[PDB]
Amino acid sequence: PLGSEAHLYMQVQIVAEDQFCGHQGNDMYDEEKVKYTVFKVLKNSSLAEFVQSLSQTMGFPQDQIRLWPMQARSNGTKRPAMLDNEADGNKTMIELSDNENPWTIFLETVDPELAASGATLPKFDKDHDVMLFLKMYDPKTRSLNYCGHIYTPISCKIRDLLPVMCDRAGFIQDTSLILYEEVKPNLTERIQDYDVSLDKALDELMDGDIIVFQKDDPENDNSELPTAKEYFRDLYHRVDVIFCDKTIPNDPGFVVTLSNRMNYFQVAKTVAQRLNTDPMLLQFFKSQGYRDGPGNPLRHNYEGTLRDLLQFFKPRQPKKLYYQQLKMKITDFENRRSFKCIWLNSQFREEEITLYPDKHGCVRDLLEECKKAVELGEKASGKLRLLEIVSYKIIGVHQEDELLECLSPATSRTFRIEEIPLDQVDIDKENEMLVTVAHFHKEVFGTFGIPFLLRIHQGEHFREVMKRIQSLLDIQEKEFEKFKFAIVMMGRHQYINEDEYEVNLKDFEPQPGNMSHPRPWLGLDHFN
Amino acid sequence: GPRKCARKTRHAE
Repeated sequence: PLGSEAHLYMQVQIVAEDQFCGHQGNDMYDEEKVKYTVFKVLKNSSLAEFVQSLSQTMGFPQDQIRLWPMQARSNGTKRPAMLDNEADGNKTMIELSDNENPWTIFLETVDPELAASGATLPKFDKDHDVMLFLKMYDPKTRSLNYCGHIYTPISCKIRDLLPVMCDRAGFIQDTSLILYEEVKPNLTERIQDYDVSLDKALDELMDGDIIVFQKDDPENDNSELPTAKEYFRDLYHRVDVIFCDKTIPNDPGFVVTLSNRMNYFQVAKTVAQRLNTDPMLLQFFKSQGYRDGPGNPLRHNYEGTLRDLLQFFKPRQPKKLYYQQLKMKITDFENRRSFKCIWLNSQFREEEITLYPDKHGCVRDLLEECKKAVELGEKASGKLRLLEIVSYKIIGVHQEDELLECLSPATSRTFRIEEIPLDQVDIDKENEMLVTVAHFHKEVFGTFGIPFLLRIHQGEHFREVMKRIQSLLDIQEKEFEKFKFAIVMMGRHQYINEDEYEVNLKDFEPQPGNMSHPRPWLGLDHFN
Repeated sequence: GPRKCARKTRHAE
């Protein structure tokens, strides 16, 4: 509901220097936080009109204020601009603004407690002087402190501005400084020579140009952002990211402020700090694209950037990454192999165990991982072995040299760890041997039960072999009498004379010289 | 003597 003459008016927004104090961004203020004094003025009204009106409105003499229209430039900045108050004073408000509606103007005034003390709006020769803005960067707090503005002749040399900078910043005089120009977002160029004049020092010298300076100090290197150049590259690339714990359901998460240019290490460090913990103790997850939730694990050595990780979020969603806190160190967690096998205890019973040696490890390592975990029996050896079983037969015993990479548990029950009995520890090598024993009953492919290694002795006779089997095999004499005992090789078997046959060691050795092929074995014929 | 620039010519977008 505009009404008749609304089109002859324009909004003029006046901003006072106190609005610049506290700003951490580029230029002088954040457009979304700035507080304006607003005027509704005739477009065709004059400059002297607005100036006088403003003087009386604001409680300052007209002689004592200066107007610097705010100018939005193609280089990505909005800066205060020069206005000759007299020369242009009879041009119109809409003219002077180049049809910007609203029009923002920086209004310079005097303190005025300093104005009670006599001070005045300074000399400004629009041809030979320049107004500069001064910002001090403190690397310890990583912040910008607004140091106000100066007037200086153009021909004055940078070195001559150092004491004013030191003063406005609370620095003891003759403190060495690094000066930068803030040209635009993501461009802050160090001023290399202090002994040249302002036209040479600054890129393209204008009123409203910004100088950012800092103490030149070795403690600056302790900061995450040691120079203003770095500080501004950081702020230019800042992005807020919600992190959620994957393990904890439904968790809303916490917001962390990061930079798109950060690598794995940097991100880890920041998130690890907000959780009070080692970054090496975290694992992170990529994104699933359009679905919310955790994607694939992010390797500790990831080469990309946070921008690469965040690239799949659409224009407006919350950017969200999932992590998991780790009981252990991530380079170890990644290389950790989960080896599932059977522990066989002193009671001749099977427990399922999962051990985690290093995947580059060997059998000796897996064994001691298991020995750390279990109670051994009674008197016994305190020495362990690893058997490989397929179809309830032992296909072989494994030596500790063997790399773990040489095994593939095609089945969860393929591998068995067991404590070596005392009679078998160091066997008398000439007159006795170990044989694998398995249960079968119709055929020798008919295998079942728990298989085992048995010691047999040369010239020894079978009945006390049957007794040795007895003591271990848990059960009593009746259908242990069902048992008929065989010697098996490959295809076929034959059943030992249950008496009398006296053990001849190698009715059980393979063809002499042949190791690789599976040995003869002792079969047990019974059902279940 | 030395003078200011009139307009900003570098680093446009």
